[PDB]
Amino acid sequence: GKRTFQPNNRRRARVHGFRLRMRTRAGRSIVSSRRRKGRRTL
Amino acid sequence: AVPKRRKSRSNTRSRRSQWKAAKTELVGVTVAGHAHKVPRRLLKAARLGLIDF
Amino acid sequence: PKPTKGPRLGGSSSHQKAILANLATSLFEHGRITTTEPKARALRPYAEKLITHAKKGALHNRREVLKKLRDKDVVHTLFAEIGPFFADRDGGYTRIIKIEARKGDNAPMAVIELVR
Amino acid sequence: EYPSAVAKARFVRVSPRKARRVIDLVRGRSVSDALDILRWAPQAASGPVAKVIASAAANAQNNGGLDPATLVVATVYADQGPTAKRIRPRAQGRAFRIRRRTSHITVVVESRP
RNA sequence: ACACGGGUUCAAUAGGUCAGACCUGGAAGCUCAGUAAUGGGUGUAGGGAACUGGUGCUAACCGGCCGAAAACUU
RNA sequence: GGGUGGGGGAGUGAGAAUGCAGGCAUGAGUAGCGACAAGGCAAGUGAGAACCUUGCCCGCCGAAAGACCAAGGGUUCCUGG
RNA sequence: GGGAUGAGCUGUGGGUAGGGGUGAAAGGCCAAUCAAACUCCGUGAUAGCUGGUUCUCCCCGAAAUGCAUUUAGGUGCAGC
RNA sequence: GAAAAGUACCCCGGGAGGGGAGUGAAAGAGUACCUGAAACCGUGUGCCUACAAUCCGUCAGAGCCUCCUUUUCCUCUCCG
Repeated sequence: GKRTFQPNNRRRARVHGFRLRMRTRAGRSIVSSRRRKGRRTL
Repeated sequence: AVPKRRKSRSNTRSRRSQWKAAKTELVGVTVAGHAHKVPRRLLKAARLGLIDF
Repeated sequence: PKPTKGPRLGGSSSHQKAILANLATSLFEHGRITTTEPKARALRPYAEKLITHAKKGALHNRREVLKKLRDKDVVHTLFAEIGPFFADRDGGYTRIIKIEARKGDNAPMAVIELVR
Repeated sequence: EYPSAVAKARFVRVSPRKARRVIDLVRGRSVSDALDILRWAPQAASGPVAKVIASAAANAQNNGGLDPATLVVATVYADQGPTAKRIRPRAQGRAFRIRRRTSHITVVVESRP
């Protein structure tokens, strides 16, 4: 019962991976914002 | 329970100053060679050579 | 020996017992133990009594001591050399000398050794 | 009148008030007896100070050409040194600050026949 | 804690030893009865904490520090 | 890098907004120092050791305080310093 | 202390996403917060209420009263 | 600091750090370094304080201590 977060990188990639960002029009606009700010992306 | 106010500089220094170490020593301490001084409590050990500086 | 007022050494009295037995073992096997002063004080009458039984010398004395010291080699030494050697003395077989303190706990250290 | 010699140590990893507690024992005392006191100080924090006083003896005797047997601690300082800080976690996410205080110790010795 | 009380080798305050008081209740070994479990003798035993009284056997250190040197009237 | 004087122009005068950033204080050398398994001794290393090392005792879990995989961590392993 | 072969517990991989989801329903749970989650944008939002507004000198010097108010803890005209 | 000229060497010290020499116009320019404020800690020192209650001051105000002019005077006086 007492937990908070149980990491799993495969799941993180399939859910938060930029590949999934590419899947949508909305996700692409997110990425392009990150490029201008100058950050390393997911 | 908390300090409602700062203790004045005077009283804080009085309490701080009531925090000291004791002074104990002995002279005339004869050991092999130089008469190194020790405390009375460890004098017997000094006579037996059970100290090191 | 006499009970001790206040806290027992280390943990409970069982631990105190084990401590006194092992220190006594070391003492008989070396002749000079450097430890804490309280433990040396507690250690005196215990070893003093054990030596008294060695001085007398007997089977039931061996049983009595073996109730306390599981190691036998020190008993051989005790009932072969030490006891008989201290036969010409009526009590007071140990000596305690004050030792310089330990940097880390300011322990009033002391060394306990046999008179000879 | 009193051609003193000076020795000091910087960036010592010892708390100021603890140093003060030690050095209050040696004001106006002779060098050899003061060092004996510090050797037998139960505070177990007099070491560095004794080292500093030793440096006073070395400078006073060799650089100045004075007799160690006559040296007296004219004055001693427990100056507040550069304090650093490191954070410590406590309950309920409280982020407290534990400090690492240092000091600078200055010793002045002089011949007082 | 500190303080207080007594003593500090012309000494018995502490520890030990020995002998007692007191508590426990009959040690091991040996021997005897019994196939055994166990019971008797050696033995009011053996062991032992404070208490009592002797015994200078070890430790109280062949030693340090602080502590008066006084203005006149009546 | 600034004074005297006539003029122009202001992010212009801090004593408080349970204000903000930095630094330093009182509380205070107080509390706390992290399971009710337990350490001890000798020798040695060392300027220095109750906490490291080597020996010997003691004590503790032992369907877990043992030994292996995944996930995860991503050099934390070893040697030397 | 209760259940502990059952409406069971658990890991792995997957889906449901905001005036919407889920719910053996309590209006709790949805990244420590839920009678409508989080970040950003419009945003320098708003507030008849609170709180703060930095140096000085010289002269002069109020009211807490009326009228009206989706108004009486505000504002407007008048009075000073 | 214009320049690294980065305190060789020697002495304490386990080292760090420091000192004496020395460079530099300067070390009051030592990597923790232009000027180095305040709060703050600390050493030394003149004065007050252990029979006394008041936002912790002001005004009266004794007697000590630092400094200083005139002056009897020290005439040692062409010195102070």
